[PDB]
Order: sequence, then C-alpha cells, then structure tokens
Amino acid sequence: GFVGIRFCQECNNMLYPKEDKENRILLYACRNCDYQQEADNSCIYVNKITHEVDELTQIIADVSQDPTLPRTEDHPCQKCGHKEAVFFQSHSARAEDAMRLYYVCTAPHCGHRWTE
Amino acid sequence: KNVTLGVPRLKELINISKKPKTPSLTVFLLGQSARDAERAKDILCRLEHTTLRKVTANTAIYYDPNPQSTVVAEDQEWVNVYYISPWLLRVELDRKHMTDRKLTMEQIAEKINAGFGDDLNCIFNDDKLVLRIRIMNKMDDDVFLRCIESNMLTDMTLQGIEQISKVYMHLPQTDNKKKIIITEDGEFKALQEWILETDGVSLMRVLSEKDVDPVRTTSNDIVEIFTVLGIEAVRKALERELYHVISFDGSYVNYRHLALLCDTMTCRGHLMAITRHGVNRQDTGPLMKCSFEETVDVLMEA
Amino acid sequence: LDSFDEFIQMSVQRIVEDAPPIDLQAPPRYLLKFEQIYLSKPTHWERDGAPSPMMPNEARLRNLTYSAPLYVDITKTVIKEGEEQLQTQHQKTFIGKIPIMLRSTYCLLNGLTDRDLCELNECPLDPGGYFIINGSEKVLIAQEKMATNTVYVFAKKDSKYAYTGECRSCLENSSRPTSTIWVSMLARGAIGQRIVATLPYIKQEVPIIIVFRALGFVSDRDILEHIIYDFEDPEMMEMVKPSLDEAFVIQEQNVALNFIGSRGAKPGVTKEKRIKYAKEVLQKEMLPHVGVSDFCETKKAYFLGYMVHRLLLAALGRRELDDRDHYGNKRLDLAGPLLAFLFRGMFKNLLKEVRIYAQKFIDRGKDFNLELAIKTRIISDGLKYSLATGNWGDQKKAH
Amino acid sequence: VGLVKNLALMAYISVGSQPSPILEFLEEWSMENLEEISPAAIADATKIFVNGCWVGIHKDPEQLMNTLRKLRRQMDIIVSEVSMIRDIREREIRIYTDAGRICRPLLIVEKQKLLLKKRHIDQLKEREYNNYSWQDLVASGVVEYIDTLEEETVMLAMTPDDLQEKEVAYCSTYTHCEI
Amino acid sequence: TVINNWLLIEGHTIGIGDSIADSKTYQDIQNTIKKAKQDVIEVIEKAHNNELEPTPGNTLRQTFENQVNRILNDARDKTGSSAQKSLSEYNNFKSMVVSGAKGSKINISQVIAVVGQQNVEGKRIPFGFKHRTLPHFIKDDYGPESRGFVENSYLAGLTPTEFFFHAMGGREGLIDTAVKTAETGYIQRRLIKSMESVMVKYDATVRNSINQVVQLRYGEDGLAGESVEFQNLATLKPSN
Amino acid sequence: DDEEETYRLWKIRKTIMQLCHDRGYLVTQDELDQTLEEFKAQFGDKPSEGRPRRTDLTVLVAHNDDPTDQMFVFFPEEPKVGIKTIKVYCQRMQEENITRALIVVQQGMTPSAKQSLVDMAPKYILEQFLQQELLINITEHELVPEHVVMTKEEVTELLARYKLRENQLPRIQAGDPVARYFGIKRGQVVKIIRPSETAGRYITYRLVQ
Amino acid sequence: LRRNEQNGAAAHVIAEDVKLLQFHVATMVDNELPGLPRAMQKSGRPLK
DNA sequence: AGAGCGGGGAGCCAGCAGGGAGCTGG
RNA sequence: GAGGGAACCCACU
DNA sequence: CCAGCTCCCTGCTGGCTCCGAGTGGGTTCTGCCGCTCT
Ligand SMILES: [Zn+2]
Ligand SMILES: [Zn+2]
Repeated sequence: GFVGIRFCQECNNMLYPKEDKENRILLYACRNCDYQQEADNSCIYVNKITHEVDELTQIIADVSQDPTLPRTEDHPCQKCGHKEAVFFQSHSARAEDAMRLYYVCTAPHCGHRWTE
Repeated sequence: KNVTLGVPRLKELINISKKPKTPSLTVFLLGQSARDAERAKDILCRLEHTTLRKVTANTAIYYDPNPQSTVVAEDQEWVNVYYISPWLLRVELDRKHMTDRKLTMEQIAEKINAGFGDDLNCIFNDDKLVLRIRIMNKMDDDVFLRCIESNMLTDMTLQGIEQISKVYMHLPQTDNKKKIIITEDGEFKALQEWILETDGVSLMRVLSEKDVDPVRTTSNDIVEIFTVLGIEAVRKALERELYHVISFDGSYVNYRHLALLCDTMTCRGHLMAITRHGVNRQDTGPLMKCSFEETVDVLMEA
Repeated sequence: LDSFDEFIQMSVQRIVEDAPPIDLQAPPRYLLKFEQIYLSKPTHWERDGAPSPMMPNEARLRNLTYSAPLYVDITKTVIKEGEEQLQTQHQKTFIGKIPIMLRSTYCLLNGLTDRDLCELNECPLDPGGYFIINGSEKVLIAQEKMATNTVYVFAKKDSKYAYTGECRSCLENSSRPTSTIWVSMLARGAIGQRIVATLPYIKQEVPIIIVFRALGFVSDRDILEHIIYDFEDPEMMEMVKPSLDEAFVIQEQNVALNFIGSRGAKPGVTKEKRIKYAKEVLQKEMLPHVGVSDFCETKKAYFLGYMVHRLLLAALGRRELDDRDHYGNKRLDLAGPLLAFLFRGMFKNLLKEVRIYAQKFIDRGKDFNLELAIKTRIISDGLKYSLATGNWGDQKKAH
Repeated sequence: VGLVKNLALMAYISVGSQPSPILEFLEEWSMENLEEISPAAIADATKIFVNGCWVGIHKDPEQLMNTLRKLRRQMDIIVSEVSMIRDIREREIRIYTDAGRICRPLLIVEKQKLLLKKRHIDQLKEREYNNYSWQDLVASGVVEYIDTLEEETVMLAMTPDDLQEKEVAYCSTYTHCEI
Repeated sequence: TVINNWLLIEGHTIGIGDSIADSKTYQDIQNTIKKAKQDVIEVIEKAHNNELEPTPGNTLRQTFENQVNRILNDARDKTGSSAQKSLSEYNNFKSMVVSGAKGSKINISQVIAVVGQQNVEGKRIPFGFKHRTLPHFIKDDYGPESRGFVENSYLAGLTPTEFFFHAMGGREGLIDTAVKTAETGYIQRRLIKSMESVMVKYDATVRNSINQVVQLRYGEDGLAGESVEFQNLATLKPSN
Repeated sequence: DDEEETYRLWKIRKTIMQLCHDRGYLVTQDELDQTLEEFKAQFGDKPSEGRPRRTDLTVLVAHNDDPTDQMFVFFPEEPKVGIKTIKVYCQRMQEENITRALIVVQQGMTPSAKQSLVDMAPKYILEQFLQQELLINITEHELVPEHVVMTKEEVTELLARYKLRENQLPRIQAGDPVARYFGIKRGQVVKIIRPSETAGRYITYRLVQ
Repeated sequence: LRRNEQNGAAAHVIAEDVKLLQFHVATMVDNELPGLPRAMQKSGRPLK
C-alpha cells in the first residue's frame, strides 16, 4: 500500500514521520514549524519491486481518437457492447518483457479499457 | 551471448584493456555435473549472483511498537509464536524467484545475521514469503533502517559471485567447445557436455568452485588471465583470442605471425599493450619512440 | 529565396528594433535611436561616384560583390541642463551593404521574363538562391541544429546523472543566443535520487527546489502543484521526496537567491548584489522564451515544473526518452537565420563603435557628426568576409 | 557520409511565422491561461504549447484540433506552414510557427476519400488559362504541409489504392495520402 | 591470353533474361512468402494473446524477435534455393557464380526471388516514429513489411517503404566502411611501430632492436611462411 | 559451515603437497593423493569445533638432495596476519633453524606485514600465499605450460650456447603466479616447455625480474 | 626587462615583465599548453 | 598636406584526500 | 630553364 | 590499561595524447586602421 506526501495545514510543507515514546505512537510532524498530527496509517514506506504489472490505470480513453492506432471488430466492449476497439501495446519501459495488448472502446462517452 | 568480435575485439586485444566490452568465462564442468542438466543448473545457481533485490517482491517499513499487536495483522500468528526498536522492516519475497534460485528462507536469514553481526534481529516465516527486521539498540532509527534496507537490496550477496552478472547454460552442438576424449578403441570421440558462459570475470573464484573443471575453464579477459595464471598462460590465451578474432570470418593467417605478435607483447614479463604506453616504455632508443608517438615528450625525456 | 526574403523584409528590421538605444553622458545627455530601415536595389559606385544599376554578370565578370546599400532612419535627441530636448532626424543613413541573393525579391532579376533575362545574358533556367561575393557564386548550406524551446529527456551514458532534461531556450520573435538549462537526476550510484538543475552562467549545480523557492514559491505544496499535476500518483511523490529532503535547509526566497548567486561566474561580495545577480539570471537568462519581463514568474515556474515532470515521467518509464536523431527535433538554419545571426553581431559591433566614437567626442568635445560615427565597413566587410570564406563569425576568431 | 544531406523534391523548409494571431485565437477559443487556473485543473486537461511556450490548457482537445486544422486548411489565422501536433497519450498540443521546420505537402484524406476531386485536376490542366495554381489547391483544403513532428501523428496512404480497400483493410482512418 | 581469345568465340554476357525466373518458380516464391508472412502473423497473435513462452536467457522481445527472424530467414533461404534450382545451365548469373568470378547465390536470390530483411544495427528496422517505422503503418506493427522485410526482388522492384528500408540498410554498410577505415589504419600503424625492428638474425633467432630474444626460432620451427602447406597427419585420427 | 571449510582445507593441503613436490621437497605419494575421506579421518570434520585446527595443519618438508634444506608451511588461524604473527612464526623458524616457509593466509596481510617479510627475506625466506589462490593448482590448467626451474650450470650452458646475456632473455616477473608457485627469486631462469602448432615442441627461457 | 633593471624600477613591473618573458619563451617552445592564452599572429591565427 | 611607420570521445598516468594497522608512549 | 605560405571547402580511390 | 599517532593502501579526478593512406581542384587570407608631425 502506497503512501503519499502529507502536508502541514499551516505552512504547507512536507510532514516527516516521527515517533513519540510516551504514547509510543507514530506522528507526522512538520519541521518548518512545530506542528504535529496523528498518522492515519502506520505505513511509512513500501517499495514495490514486482508490482509494475498494472498498466490499465495509466491508459486514458483519448487514445480511442488516435487515427494511427489499429482498430478491431472482434473484441466487443464488455461495458457497452460496442464492437470496435483500438488496441495497442504498453508504451512503458516495462514493455520490454510484455507484448500485452490493451484494448480501448472507440465509442464516445464510454472509454472502457481492458485486456484480452 | 553478445561477445565482441572483429575490429573492436582486436582493439581490445592489442591494447591490453582492463575493461573488455563483454568479459566472459567458459566454465567447464566435472563428471556427472557436466552430463545431466539439473546438477549443471545447480552449478549455474551457485555461480549466478543473487542479491536480495532479485528475490524480493516488496519491502515495506512499518511503525509497529507492539509486536504482540502487529499493525499489518497478517503476520500476527507466528509473531505471537516467537513473542526492541518500534520500527519494522517487512520483506516479502517473490515466489518464483524464491524457488528457481533453490533458496530456503533460513539461508537468507542467516545471511543477514552473519552480515550485520546480530546488531539487528530477524524473524521469518513462510508457508506469502515474509521476513521481519528490527534493530536491537539524531540519525533516527527509521533513517538507519532506510540505509540498511538499501544495503540489503543492493550490496548483499546471497549466493554466487559478485562480478558474474549473468550465466548462460548451454550444450554445444559443435566440436569447438565439446569434450574431446580418446576412447579405449583409440578414436577421438566428441562428448556433448554442458558448459556455462558468463557476463563477468571472477575466474579465480570460479576455478575454485565445486565441480568446475580447474583445467579447461578459461576467460576471454587478458588482464585477468595474466593476474591469475601467469605470463605464458596469457601468451597462450592471447594467441587463442587473436586466432578467434582472425578466423571468425573463416580467414586464415599463418601461425607464426600471431606467435610473433603474442611473443612481442609478452616478452618482458608483463602485458605490453600495442600503444604508446607499452611500446614507448621499452628500452628502445628515443628516435623509435619519437617516430611512433609523443615525439616532443620523448625527446625532452631523453 | 523565401528565407532570404524573410531575412530582409523582417529579420534586419527586428534586429534594428531590438537594438537598445544609445545613452551617452559626460553632463550633456545624448540618446540615439534607430527606427526605420531601407534597402535599395543592388547598385555599383565606381571611382567617379555615379550610382549605376549593377547586373549580376557585371559582378561576376568584374569580381564585384552583388550587394545593396542599407539605409536606416536615426533620431538623435540632446538633453541639456535647463534646456528642452533637441530632436534631429537623419533620414536614410548608409550603414552598410547587404549581399543580395540572386533571383530573390530585391535582386534585379526578380520578376523578369525569360526574354528579359536573355537580354541581360542571364540563363532563365538558373535557379538563383546564391550570392555573388567578389565575383564568386557562394551558396549558404543549410545547417542542422537541435530544435529550441522544447524539453528533451535523454540518458547520459557513463555519467553520474542517470536522466537529463534539456531545453535550449531561445526567445522567439528576436535574435538572441540560446541559453540551455539542464534539469537532471542523479544516478543510483545517496539515500534517494534527487532532481537537480544546471543553470546558465552558474558554475555549480543547484538543487531544483531551491530554484523553485528562488522564483518565489516557498511552500512545498505550491512547488508540488507546479511539478505534480495529479496528487493521486504516489511514485512521482516518492521520487520528488529526495529533492525536498536535500533542499529543506533553504525555506525562504532571499536565502535561495543567495544560494544561487553563491556560485556564479563572479560571486558578488555584497549580498544584495548577489540577490540582484540571481534575479538577473533567473529572469533574463533562465528560460527566456516563457518570459523575459518582470512579474513573469508563474509561467516560468510552470514550465520549469513541466521540465521536472517530464524528467520524472522518463525516470518512471512512463514516457519514452527523446531521440537526438529524430528529425522533428531538428531545425534547419537557412540563409535567413544565419545571416540574421551575423547581422545581429555586426549591428552590435556597429553600435559599440558609434557609442565609443560619440563618447570620445563628448568627453573632450561638445558635439559629434553621426555620419562620421558610423563605420559601414563593419557590416559590409563582415558580411563579405563571412560569405566569402565560409568561416561563419568574426574575422579575428576564425579558428 | 550521412552528415551532408539533400532535400527531397517536394520538401520545403518552413520560413517562420509570428505566434501572435494563433495566441489571440486560442485565448478566444476556450483556452484558459496558466495565470488564471488553479493547478488542480491541469491533471485532466490538455496542455497547450505554442513554439515551446506553455500558454495554457484546454478541456476539449479534439474539437480544438479540428477547429485549428479547419482554420489552417482554408488559410485563415493559422498559415499553412504552422505545425500542429496532438500528443493524445501525453495530453499535449504543440503548435510550432518557427523557422527551420522541414515539411512536405500531403493530400488530405477524409473518410477514406481524397479531397482532391476531378474538378481540381480539370482546373489544374489549364494553369495558363484559369489562373488556377498550386496555391489555389492549398487554399481549397485539398493539400496541406505536414512536417516531421506532425507526420508522427498522421496516417498515410502511399497511394489512393490504399483508401479503396477490402478484407483486412489494415486501416480505415487514413488522414493523408502521398502525392 | 588463351582464355581471353577463346572468349571472343564463345562470348559472355549478362542480361535481363538471366534474372527472369519461371512462372512456376514465381508461384513457388509467392507461396513461400505468403506462408511465411502468415507464420509471422501467427507468432504475433501468440505473443499478443500472451501465449508465447520465453526461452532461456532471453526476454519476451528477444524470443519474439528471434522467432520472427528465424521464420523470415527461412523464407529468404527457401525462396533463394527455389530461385537457384530454377536456373538453367545457360544462365549467366549462375555462370559467374559457379566460376567464383563474381557474385554469390545470395545475389541471385535477391535479384530473382526476395531481397530479404533489412537490418539496422543487427535488428529489424527500428520504430523511428512513435511505435511505427514509417507513418504508412499502424502503431505497434511488428509484421514483416512494417519492420523492413523486402518481399520483392530486384527485378520486381521495391515498394516505397521497402525502398526506404533498403536505403536504411545500405547506409549502414556505407557508414561501416567510412568509420572502419581510420580505426583499422591506426591498428596497422601501432602494430608496425610495435614490431618494426623485429627480425631473424644470423644465429636464426628472432630479436628486436635491443638485441633481446623474442623467439629462439622463427615461428618456433625456423621456417618461412611462404613455403609451408596444409597437410594431414596420418597417425593422429585413426583408431588403434 | 564445517563441511565446506573442511573441503577447502583439504584442497589447500593437496595443493601445497603438489607445490612442495614441484619444488623438489620430499613429499610421499600417499599424501599427494590424500582423499577427502583420508583428510577427514586424519584431521577432523568440524573446524569451528576445532577437530581440524589450522595450526595442527602445519607442514614440514625437506629437500630430496639436501635433507637439512627444509621448508615450513604455516596456516594462520586469524584471517588477517599482523607483525606479531610473523614474529611468532619466525621465532619458531629460528628454533628449528629453518630458513624457508610459506604462509597460507585467509584474507591477507597488512602492508606492514609484507614489508616485514621483505625486510627479513635475506635471512629467512617467507612467502605469503592467499587461500583463494591456493584453492586450485594453476600449473594443472591447460593454459599454463610446463615450467622447469633451471640450475646455475644449466643457465651458464644456455647463455654460452646462444651467446646471450641475462637481459637478452625473455622475462618473467617474480610476482607471477607460476613464479610464486615455484618460489623463484630474481636471476633464476625458467625453462618453459610448451606444444607448438608448427614445430610440435618449443622451449622458451625466461629470466626472473 | 634589461632597460627596467638597468635603471630603478618597481618590483611588480619586473615580476609582470618576467611573466611575459616566460610566456613568450614557453610559447616559442610549445604553443598549446592549457590554461594560458595561445600566442597569436596579429591576423588572429595562433603561431606555430 | 602628405608619407612612412608604430602598433568530439576513449583510454592511460599521476596526485590528491580518506582509511587502519601500529610502534612508541603511560 | 624556375619565386610564397597558411586556413577552409569540394572531390577522387 | 587505552587513548594517542604515522605510514603505506584505495579511489576520485583533472591533465593529456591519440584518432587511415594517397590524390586532384577551388577560394580567401596574410599585409590595417587611428594618427603626430610639418
Ligand atoms: Zn508546518
Ligand atoms: Zn465501450
């Protein structure tokens, strides 16, 4: 589970993690000023070595408007039943181990993306 | 295998280069380990460099001040079986990379306890492959755990040898790297035996290794063979490398020219590069040296 | 022909307009302003002095240079103590001779029919597109360059920087030498990987968050609004975190400009002069194309954050690295841009010499003639030398 | 070798233009300036670059690109040599008006049909009579100049035999055709 | 002299009729190319539907590229072999190839059957655009005609994409010559200056200018290299 | 682990036996081919426990021609080796009156230790040899040809046949791995026998520099 | 320099003129030494 | 007034700043 | 019966 | 005792030299403009 950058509400800087031993709990403290805050998550950091599998969250629906993309009729959209979908490979640096085809529905107002 | 040939390899040969573009070893195996594939794979795995980063799926850091009540709540049972800094390092190892390296988790754990001298304690269990790291007893402990986590990921060797980035196992179909034996009938028989190719040079460790042939295992690195085996050995290895470069095209050069070049580069006991740094540092006269290169520098020197 | 026509119709006029005016003081005050150019047709002046329309064959045979005189309107205002401004208008002052591309708009072969060309002993199938310098036909080979004002992210191999964003920022609508900024990222070989910025005329690396504070954004939230546009992306947060860690120690704007000015070409001994040097670098010299005037800091900060964002997109593998040999990343300096670069340099030299001469004649004298002030040999011989030799610059720096 | 090159026959290096009329059109065509936006609007919008200067963002990039191409194809506010690129995946629109860009004319294809009809050829059989010329062919929206960075988003048919197709047509979204 | 004056009687030419193949051979070459292109499409469908199993030592790109290149090289080899089997004894391309005077069977294959795959830096034609080799292809097109397989011969003539990809391929050879000249010359100069003074002395030893022994005998046997010949040892290989 | 380090100790001991046999020292045929079973039975199985102990592995050999010409082979317990260690071992070499020894270190010696070795070299010859370097016999490699250390009479006969000086011969460094294997000093000449593609056999000579 | 040391002269002009003498002699011997300006002909080209 | 004259990469070698035994010194 | 150099460009194999 | 303490090991990094052979042909340039003195 990823953790983002949390901000001090007074001076809008970055909250650094810290512990207080008396309560012995994790509190996020700003160090531009002297503000502290209780941490909702005990997660401080996760490193995700082999969790670059997810790519569908990087696709936008606007690629259905690309004239240079290949179109197919044999993969209907599950979300709306439109026959035509553009398909493409992943445009990332993690593509070096995958010929995975991602499909995007070409019908406007739907923009559904999937794989196989 | 992306081995270099032609003009750039000849340049790396006559200019005695400490950094070949693709350094390699030709590891030959002894006995049954040469014959069957699985023991040769054992040899490969014990030569292949494996850090923690290769076998790790995730490393996460937690604030878990009470291990009796784990904040992850998926590790609770065996932590309570075993049960300190409040900072937890939870390491999840990927299943397939855990299996194909033929590792078991206690080997990893004893590697950490050996490397850090039990300054930091390690709990482990699997059945999700999970280790847990805490630090036993102003440069805050989460930042120290950051630092040791990066040290575990990058500069920690589990198995294998550090300079060998990759190992390719293959069974040669040609007689150039087959095992040629003389049978009891008296013929020459070519035996197909599994050989390994590497992407780095650590030839001394590899030669010392279990079931590796200490006789025929060789490198393509000239400096490394010179440092490990001597000057007549690097004379023969340089002969072999030059012959390979020349005869890759099928072209033939008489042996005496190669022998004369190798004898010239190995006559004075060290590897004399075909450069100004090798030729201009002999006991030749100043006029030959100035005719070759760095004319004014040589003439001032004389 | 089109590039030369743009050079003459537009580029020399904008070079004259772009020239700052001559302020000279002893003290009497002298302002010199260059307003409107005029280009005649190619004419020859013999030793008798009568102007004649010069044909291209005459230039080829007699080893002349096919050039046209360039006249400019100059206004001189004199400010005296207790006396109003004096406005003198020198109309159509000769300042040099521009070589004319053959069969261009201002060539004498323009608009001529094939019969008219054959009466002039010119081939109608001759394309034009060249100059006649000392009777020699000289062609300006177009020169490739990387495209300006565009962020390109590469991977410096065998370097201590893993990824490097780059923008040869050049001010549009004006001729001005390009200033390159390098927002880059260190290699893993440091607890984190930090984003850094290499600035023009700054001898040392300065971190990017210090620069963002130096344009006047002290909150990390304000800076990250310019760098990261969607806060629901954690990985780009994880890579921007080491920069905030390395640049936390500077928290306000003035100490940030001090940190910038600490390693210029000449560090200012006065802290206030260091702050002024930092303002001059961060405004005039860092990303000139997004803005050059005062109070243009938000557009410049947005473009710098875009450059950092592109760098982080490449470092995530989320966007492909740019190709140097991709030819949409290249521009072709034709005769227009090349001659405009030359003419900017030589007009700067002409202004320098006129300013020196008039300072000399107001330091001991009281007035100067402006006709004697302008050395037309500067523009004329510089254009003639660069087109004749091909060594494209100044004569004394030809190596 | 490979360092000295030669132009192709119909290649034309762009001479340069001023960004000002395109900027005035963009300001009055629903583009929001960077000074007057909150940064939160940037994430789902399309950034607009004019000669490499980020001048604002737009919410409907396809309609803006269609309007821009329609303006260029009739020799309106945008002149014919201006390059207009939509990085659709990257959510950017780059407009280039500067010099040095090398472009070439291409036949515009709309709905698998050339906009070049027989009336254009019949008019171009009599240049010396009708005063119809190539510039009239550009002004009719039939051909347009595409440079290298714009060519990386167009879909070219080598011949009009490609526009007329069957079976696995390979492509039904041709935008341009080789002359 | 004798053979050149007999050649006035016999005569020797090359024409456009030596590059013509049979109609049956044209059909065979077209069938081989069609089948191989269909095989490449099948491998593309296998990789796209995630049914391509990576091989030891290779990534998925490397296995896909190796398998596609194996299919295309098998196509080029089979079409070439069909082209040479089509040749008559009166063919002049064959006449100069079997004499060894000029050309190879690869030239006959390229002229008659298939030019083949055009490679830049040992790989197929790279995606110089955004995932396209040329703007005449769709994005992420890994098929043969997109990535530089010229399915035409030199007599058939190349299509414009094939022409451009073949120009990309030939520019590689021009560059390799023009940049190998200087490095090879520097290597020759360094070798000469390293061994210029080494010579066989009158006691048959091989010594340099410092009179230091490099070899005790030249080539370890004391023989000159212009008179030694390839021979076979008759007692090495046979059994006991 | 005790088993693998016992394997290393056995292989080091076998390599030292082969080395001492190559130097002319009297090493019997039984201890040339000492198997791992025989090493385990004679010395032990658990070095960390201490049944094979490195100071118990110290070898003493004598030359074939000269019985009083003896060489020690020491195996220090500690991984590094410092000045007190060479001082202890050299006092031991004094009290058997032996001038030659090998020191098979694990990790290595500090620079002061090697400097002390060079200082005491005129009286007692002490050769450092890392365990990693001794885990194989490099003279059994296919690249290393047959080295034979020449006697002084043979060197003088050589230089009279080829009318040569010492500096006109090819050279080999004293720090060469084969030169370290044979324990040869400067001024000695090594006769290298190697096979030849053209001649069959070729004999080179190398002066130690 | 001979004129300057023949009469009375300051130490700093002597040191500067010694610097010029050293530069001229060194550029006669070698005209590509880094960190110092190239000795040039009055046309602008460097000397050989 | 006018004339001649003063005035790009790729690979080595060396040199510096940080290590870490360690004899001399309580 | 023989009085310039240098730089740069183009080309040839 | 144990803290003090010198002297050879490693490593970054700026200086520094090198980058095919042989041919034609061309052009432009060196050698430059203010003077101080009669
Ligand atoms: Zn705060
Ligand atoms: Zn849909």
